[PDB]
Amino acid sequence: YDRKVPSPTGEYVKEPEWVLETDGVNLSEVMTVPGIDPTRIYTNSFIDIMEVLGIEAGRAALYKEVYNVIASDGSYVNYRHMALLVDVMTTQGGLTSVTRHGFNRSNTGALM
Amino acid sequence: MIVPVRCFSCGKVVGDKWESYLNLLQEDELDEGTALSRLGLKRYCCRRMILTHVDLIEKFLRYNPLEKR
Amino acid sequence: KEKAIPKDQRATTPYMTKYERARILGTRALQISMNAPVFVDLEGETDPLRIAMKELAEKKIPLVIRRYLPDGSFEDWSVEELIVDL
Amino acid sequence: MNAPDRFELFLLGEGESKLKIDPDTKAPNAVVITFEKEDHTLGNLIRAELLNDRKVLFAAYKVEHPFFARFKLRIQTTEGYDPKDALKNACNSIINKLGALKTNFETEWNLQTLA
Amino acid sequence: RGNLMGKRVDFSARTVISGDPNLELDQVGVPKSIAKTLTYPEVVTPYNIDRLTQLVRNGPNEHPGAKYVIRDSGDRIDLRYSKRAGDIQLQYGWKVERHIMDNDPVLFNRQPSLHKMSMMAHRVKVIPYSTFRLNLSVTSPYNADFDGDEMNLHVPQSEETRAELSQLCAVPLQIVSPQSNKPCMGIVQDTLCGIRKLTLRDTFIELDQVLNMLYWVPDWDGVIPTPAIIKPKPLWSGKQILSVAIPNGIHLQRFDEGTTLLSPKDNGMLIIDGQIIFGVVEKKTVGSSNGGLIHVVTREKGPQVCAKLFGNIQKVVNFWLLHNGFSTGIGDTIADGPTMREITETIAEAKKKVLDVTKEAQANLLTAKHGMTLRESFEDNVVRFLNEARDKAGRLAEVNLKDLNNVKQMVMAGSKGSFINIAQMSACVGQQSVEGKRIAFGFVDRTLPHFSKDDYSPESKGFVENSYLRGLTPQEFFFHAMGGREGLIDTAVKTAETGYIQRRLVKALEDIMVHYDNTTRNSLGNVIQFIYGEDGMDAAHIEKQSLDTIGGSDAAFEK
Amino acid sequence: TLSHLRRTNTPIGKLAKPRQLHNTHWGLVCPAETPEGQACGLVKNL
Amino acid sequence: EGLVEYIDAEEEESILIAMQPEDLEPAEDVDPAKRIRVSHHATTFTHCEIHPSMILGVAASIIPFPDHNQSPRNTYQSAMGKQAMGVFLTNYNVRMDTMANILYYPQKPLGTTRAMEYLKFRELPAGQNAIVAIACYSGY
Amino acid sequence: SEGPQVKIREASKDNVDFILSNVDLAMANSLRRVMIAEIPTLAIDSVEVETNTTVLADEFIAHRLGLIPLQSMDIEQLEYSRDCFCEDHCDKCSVVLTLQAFGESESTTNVYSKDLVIVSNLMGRNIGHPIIQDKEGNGVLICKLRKGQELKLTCVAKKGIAKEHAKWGPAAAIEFEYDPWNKLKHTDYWYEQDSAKEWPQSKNCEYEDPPNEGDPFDYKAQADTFYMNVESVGSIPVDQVVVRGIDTLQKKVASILLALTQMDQD
Amino acid sequence: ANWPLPVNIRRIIQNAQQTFHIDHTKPSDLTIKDIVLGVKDLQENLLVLRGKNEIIQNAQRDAVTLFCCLLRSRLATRRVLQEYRLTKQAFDWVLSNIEAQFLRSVVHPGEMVGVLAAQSIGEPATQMKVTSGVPRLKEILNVAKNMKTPSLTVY
Amino acid sequence: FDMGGYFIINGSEKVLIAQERSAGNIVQVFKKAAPSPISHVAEIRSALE
Amino acid sequence: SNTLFDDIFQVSEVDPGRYNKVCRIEAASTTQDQCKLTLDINVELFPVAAQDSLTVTIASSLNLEDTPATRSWRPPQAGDRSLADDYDYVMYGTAYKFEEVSKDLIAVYYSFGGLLMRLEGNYRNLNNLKQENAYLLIRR
Amino acid sequence: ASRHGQKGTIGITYRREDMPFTAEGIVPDLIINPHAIPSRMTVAHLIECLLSKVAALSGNEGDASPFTDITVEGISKLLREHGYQSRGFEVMYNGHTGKKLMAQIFFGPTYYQRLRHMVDDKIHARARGPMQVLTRQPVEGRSRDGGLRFGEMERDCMIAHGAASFLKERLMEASDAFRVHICGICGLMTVIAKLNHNQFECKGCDNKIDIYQIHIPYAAKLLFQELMAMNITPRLYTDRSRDF
Ligand SMILES: [Mg+2]
Ligand SMILES: [Zn+2]
Ligand SMILES: [Zn+2]
Ligand SMILES: [Zn+2]
Repeated sequence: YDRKVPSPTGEYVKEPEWVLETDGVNLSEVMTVPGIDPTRIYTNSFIDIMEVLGIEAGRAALYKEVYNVIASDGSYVNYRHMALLVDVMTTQGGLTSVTRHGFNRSNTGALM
Repeated sequence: MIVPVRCFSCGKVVGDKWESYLNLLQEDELDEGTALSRLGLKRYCCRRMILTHVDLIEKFLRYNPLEKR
Repeated sequence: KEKAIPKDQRATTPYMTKYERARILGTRALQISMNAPVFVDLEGETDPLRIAMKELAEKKIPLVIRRYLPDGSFEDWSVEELIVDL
Repeated sequence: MNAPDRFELFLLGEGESKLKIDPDTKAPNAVVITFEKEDHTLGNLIRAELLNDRKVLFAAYKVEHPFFARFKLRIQTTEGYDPKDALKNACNSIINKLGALKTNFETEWNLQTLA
Repeated sequence: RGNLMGKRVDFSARTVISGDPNLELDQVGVPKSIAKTLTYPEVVTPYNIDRLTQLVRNGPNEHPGAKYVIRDSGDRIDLRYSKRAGDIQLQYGWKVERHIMDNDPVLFNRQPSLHKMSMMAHRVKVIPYSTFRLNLSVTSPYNADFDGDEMNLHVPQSEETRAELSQLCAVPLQIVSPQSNKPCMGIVQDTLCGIRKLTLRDTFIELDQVLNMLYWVPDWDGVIPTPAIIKPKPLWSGKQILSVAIPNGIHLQRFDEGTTLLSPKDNGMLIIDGQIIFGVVEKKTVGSSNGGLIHVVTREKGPQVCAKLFGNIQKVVNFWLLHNGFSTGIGDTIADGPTMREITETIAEAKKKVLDVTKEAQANLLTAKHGMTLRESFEDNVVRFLNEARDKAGRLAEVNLKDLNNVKQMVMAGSKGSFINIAQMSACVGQQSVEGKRIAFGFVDRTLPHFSKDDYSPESKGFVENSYLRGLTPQEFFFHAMGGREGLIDTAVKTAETGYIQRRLVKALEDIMVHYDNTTRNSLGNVIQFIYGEDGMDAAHIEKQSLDTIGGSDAAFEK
Repeated sequence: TLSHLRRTNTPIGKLAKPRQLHNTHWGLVCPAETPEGQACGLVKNL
Repeated sequence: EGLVEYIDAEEEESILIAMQPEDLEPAEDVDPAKRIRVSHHATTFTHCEIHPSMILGVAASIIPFPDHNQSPRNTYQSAMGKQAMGVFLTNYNVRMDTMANILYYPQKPLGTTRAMEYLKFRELPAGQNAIVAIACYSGY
Repeated sequence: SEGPQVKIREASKDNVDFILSNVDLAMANSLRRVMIAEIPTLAIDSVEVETNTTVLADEFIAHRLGLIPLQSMDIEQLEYSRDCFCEDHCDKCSVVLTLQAFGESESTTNVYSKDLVIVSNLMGRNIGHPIIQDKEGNGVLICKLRKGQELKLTCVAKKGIAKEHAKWGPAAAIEFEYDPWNKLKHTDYWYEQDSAKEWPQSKNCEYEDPPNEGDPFDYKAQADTFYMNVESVGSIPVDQVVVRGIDTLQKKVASILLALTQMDQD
Repeated sequence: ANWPLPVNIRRIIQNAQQTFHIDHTKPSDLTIKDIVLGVKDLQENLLVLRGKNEIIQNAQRDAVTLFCCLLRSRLATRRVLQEYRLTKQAFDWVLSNIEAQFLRSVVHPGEMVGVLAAQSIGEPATQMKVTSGVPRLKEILNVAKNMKTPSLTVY
Repeated sequence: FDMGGYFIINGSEKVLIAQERSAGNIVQVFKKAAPSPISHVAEIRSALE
Repeated sequence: SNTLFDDIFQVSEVDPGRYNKVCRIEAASTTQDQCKLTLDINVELFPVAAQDSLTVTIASSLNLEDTPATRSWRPPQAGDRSLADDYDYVMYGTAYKFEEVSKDLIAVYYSFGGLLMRLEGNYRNLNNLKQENAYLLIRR
Repeated sequence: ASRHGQKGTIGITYRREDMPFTAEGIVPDLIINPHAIPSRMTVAHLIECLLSKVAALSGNEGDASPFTDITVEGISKLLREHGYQSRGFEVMYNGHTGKKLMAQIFFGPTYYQRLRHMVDDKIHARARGPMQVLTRQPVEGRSRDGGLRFGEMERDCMIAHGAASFLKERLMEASDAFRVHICGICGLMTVIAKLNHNQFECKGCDNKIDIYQIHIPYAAKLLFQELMAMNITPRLYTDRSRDF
């Protein structure tokens, strides 16, 4: 991959780095394998991120996945719209789904 | 169903040339292009009026009249 | 009345919102249509909405907006003291 | 059905006048004439004739909507020259030109034989 | 869901929509028959007693007229069957249900209506015929065309909702959408194609047409601009006339690739005080793009001025294009002989490369790409070779197209089409794919009963070597149809599934609102955000800007 | 009338993609004639 | 006489078919305008297509030059051709249908198809030959 | 007389081909627009059906009858029914034609426009008669009958203009061209390799000299010398189409002049 | 460096230059003290929250951190005097507009931003190695325990 | 030009749309997904005409 | 009014580009070796060839006697006298940029309805060129 | 529509003297936008027009079967033999002014079809009209003077606009609006109101002085009564018992 890291002069230059991409997820175990940078490991499944790193980490991961889906087709949406959706999905301490088993099980009035 | 009176595009009278067109095709053994020009139809708007007309009234006249006098 | 915040500690915006302007114009326009006394000079105008707009521009709408807070408390803001900048 | 009657194109209605002349405030000595029950036929002809007058500074016409048979004509003349007089002169020029054309065609036609 | 969350309503209308270049952005054309059925209850006041009296006298069969009279006691009088006693005497506080007249605010909607710009408020314009009429620039927010679409009209019934409708939902207030903090409306189609043609350097206009073009702009101040060329003949450039429609005091600068102050290719954009200095006006300027002319105008001068900009540009460009003309025919899809020869050999070279990889694979000398099977790697190579062949052939065809080519003209304006359309029409349709793969062996070891078993050549697995101009062969026709069927199925399934997703999203977030304490809360009062968007701003007022301290070297930062 | 007299229908638990235009359909059902709605690929024409 | 043969999809799995007898059957400059045809250079053909055009149905056999169109457009026309007014029957004056539409002056297309000869589209046509201009005239 | 000039190249009873010189383009365009849309003409406008046992509909037959060209030489002696003092129609503003056809024979019998009979008082005018413009003497093929079918109807012909309905138009296609060599550069010729080889030369190119092959563009030249061919449907002579088009245009300008005068007094 | 932010400062500077007809040759009358203090006190008027306690004041400061960074980068002493050549009148005009523009960009209380966000996310979904598009979106909204193509990125 | 091929029931023309089914008396072998104890299955829907 | 800049140039080259009526010409002054001209010219009305000598003049107004949307443009009348009478090609445009090229070299950019001009020269000969509207007069 | 998926409605009609014309005097019967061509890649539409133009000029039936030896270049040669531009372009004139159009127009015959959808069978408006017996809301169907559905998606859009009063008016005054009397003790719609005698009573609560009238949609009244049939008690109360 190509990542832009600040140069010793002070400018941003793209230097290549070797990245391992995987089929399957074992985040807890892989994060401990020596040689990797455990402060940068990322997982496609934000559920594993929430289980290992916490709700706030899952909140950031959930936004990243949603942002990627929107931008994969080239469309752009403002940050606040996606941020609000992810905040609602994480406001109760866990990942609440947008199905009838998630947000529809709150305490918001039967008529709603 | 029957021949239009006028050309749709320019309004030239073409409803007085159907029988002349058919007679040229049948007895004079003319090609349809030559017959169209012999009738004085020069603009292709008028040519397609006579060239693409389907005479359905002949089919309708095969049914016996609903009300005979 | 513990839910009426005194005027000296109101923490809401000093600006009229778009929804506040829309309802004030509609509220005063409806009143004008019902033969309400107009407090602005008319140089020739029959549409109640345009008369209301003239009143809002000259700050002659005798209404106050009771802004509600998510805990039930409210703040009273006069249409004359609210800045119409939008 | 909402099809307007086709005679509304040329037949002038009740309480409706052929001409409506109103001064133009955007420039001096300018006027806007609204023609009723007319189309590009007169607007183009009148506007073109006006543009041949040296005492006319602006001449343009537009048909705002093709649904309604009316066009506006904006004329601005030099100071001391009345736009109505400019329209009068242009209309006279068209009439005289058309009269000459009719005579020329008739005299030329009388010389033919096939018809 | 069927009777409470949504229901059928009174005082509404539906019919087919048409496009009117001569209507203002916020105007809607209403058929006269509809205007006679729909009514507005107007209260009798000293300011409208005489007008309402005449409307009552007119009766319910003449627009502008009236249908009912409501007294202060609540009694409603049908003006039909009421003339027996003569015209009624009106009193203050009464209501006259009269026909919807011109400039009445109405809500204009198109279903599915997936976002708030699909319901916008327009000003009524009563018109002949039986179709609704709307400006062309408002077709993109509605996602509407004129192939038969129908739209719904709703008439507010009170001064409250009537001012609410015109002060919150008016079309000019929706020009800059908050979804992507950029304009949602722009110049499109004919007006986008003509504006590109009108602003070329070769475009010069004479006095007679300039005067008519100036008069078509309603807000033209009556001052004739000095022609760009004074002698030997007074000629106005198209940029000069289009500048009359741009409000004064507007500045806009954009640089494209290779753009300089002396723009040799007339690209980029430079506008000072509402006058265009250089640059062709195309979708990057008058389209619904970030930082374009519409974005700058609507934020600098306001929404109402921007609405007038739409009409002024459309009127001046539509008039100019009406007398210039623009067409397109079969001749625009034909490349010259040398180009077709280069295209033919380009495809032949790609086919030879495919043959080379196939024969080495059949020799077992090809090594599978890491993490992939031999066959998958082989297919990846074949598809890459054939994909690049089509693109290269399309590039050869596109370069040959002259500046007078009409399809090329449309693409450059951004009005319609793209590079791929030119390539497929003129050079090569290319590889057909189903399920992101080549045509599969439906038959035993072959695609059709016209090849031999175990055939992997491009012609066997769905590579269309011909163009649309030259015609597909029967094998190509069937393979192309298979790919087309894939798109039709995808369109149907995704439409149903995305619709459910949209409803689920709306119902999950429907009760969230920004409160007067700047917090984002739901119906429970639970805090979702302690400040909206974490910055407290509205997306409709956000623009992309460069942070000048983060980037650059340290020396530049010091300097 | 002619098209309606030569239509075929397929009732859509199944594990397959019946809506697609299969290779075996060649010369047997029209590759182009199908509804654009929920019957796309399920209603075929000889 | 053994000159033609009925073949089903299952038997179609065991036969080799030639698209045309013009070029595929004979043992084996070119016009730059003609489409590129693949020979397939096989000497074991067992059958030959009567004509490739017969792969289409009733609705797609009215489209002129369907092989110069994008496939979805052909699908749209197949659906839309069934919504066009024409002469559905010649005895519409003795039938009592719920609804019926009859074109005043049905014309036959100037550009026709050979398959249309058997659909009776020249005897009962649905449409007219309009003089069409492709232009941006008034923005309407 | 020293104004617009006329030169007739080919004259016939159906077509007149002339060159209109020393004129403006606006005047030439208005002449053809008026010749197409504003020359009054007599045409069948209302039809009363007494018997219709044909295979065609009454509205179908009425539309055909309105499109039959009638003589309009003395159309100016007729009045507009809207401007006439009569209940429905009279001899001062209308012409009445009757059509009676019966299927007496076993073969198909054809109803032509020659079968229309004028039953009004023409008052010595020259209007109403259907135009017969073929060899056999028949007119337009109105309808076909089999044995036992009858068509009985009465037609009322009124004067109008093609602006109201195209049936009142006396002119077919009008040819109109200027500057066949494109010396004013009002067209930018689309081409592939060479535009001169790809665009056929107009027949009118023989009446003008070609460009001098290297001279600078003439920016002072204006369009004139228009080549026009007017076709007539036969209701009025083609020469009258041109003459009456000038008359109609002349009257329209005079009406504007008169309206301007009327406003001056008030 | 390109990020969405409320107020467009480049346009404001351009308007000031074209409105007051900056000479660009004669030196300005601005002072270094005026520039530095003018920007500093302008940053105080960028009010999103108006509470008079510590918690709200800290939130107010945090809300305008990025905008103030953009503000300070554009209205720098060297940039104002050397790049823009602004006059004292132009500088004061610029400060007033930034305050006016900023106060107009604030979110309006009573705005239904929830429905707005849902429609803004769902509308693009209608026009839509790993799963992408609608299937991936549908997999995210429904928190699927088993996703089609889970993956890890290891640096 | 009428071609037949339809029925008249209660005065209404009714066309019978051909119904597509899978042929009988043919052995078909399918693979089953991972979450199932059965990996492959050979099925025949025996039919007597 | 008065001439802000007059000089003589020798056209080094002419470039039509993608246009059929406008050519961008490169020219250099005949008396000064530090003055060059890039100019877009409507060559349909004023053809220009290489090796040509052009007298280029810039003026703030066209009326003869000094008189230092302004006013509505009107067609010239008979008896109208102005600077344009002495030249063949005249254009009216605006100056939109002043660029410092060197210590004493200054370049002024003009736009005549989209036809761009660039006048490079020493600081002491382009000192009367302001950021305003001006006329460009060219005489062969 | 044509035979190539190109369908459209009539935007406007023009008379002959307003249409663009050729030097021969031929005017179009129909004008379509060039923008319909490129994105859809219906090259057959343009080939048909070129073929039909040659067919009309020669008096023949054009062969448009898919897979044949007929090419565009062959048709182009035939068209030029007839004295026309080989690609189907013609020099046209503006109908309003008579000046030549700077561009040349692709012009020729094409087979168009009149579709079943006519606007006069779709246009319909309703101020007031019949209501359904059950829900007492506007009836369905244009043929029955019915109303239009203001559905959930429309409601969401109006919520996004903040037009609260308009949303209420659509759901109440443009549709079922019903007034009921509720009891202050029990929130049930069980109050017998003799409005002529100015008497109210809620038997079961034995009260006559604690009555209120509320404005709710008739569907809401129907919903609550249906819930009552299911033994559920939706009790409507006009004052709050718990703080926010
Ligand atoms: Mg549509
Ligand atoms: Zn014709
Ligand atoms: Zn009379
Ligand atoms: Zn009770």
